Amino acid sequence: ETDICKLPKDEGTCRDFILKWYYDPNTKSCARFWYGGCGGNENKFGSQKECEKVCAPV
Repeated sequence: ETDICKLPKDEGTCRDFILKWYYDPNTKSCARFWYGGCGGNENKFGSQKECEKVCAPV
């Protein structure tokens, strides 16, 4: 709980769909997806390494 790592990939139904990295609890690493600035959640990074620094692979 209060564990962002449990929140799913965010393609935030808006108008700026840019590609970002999200953390996958199944692997515990990150993949590349299409996020949007206004109608989303926060499991969205700029590079796998950022992700690795926010949730990480354990």
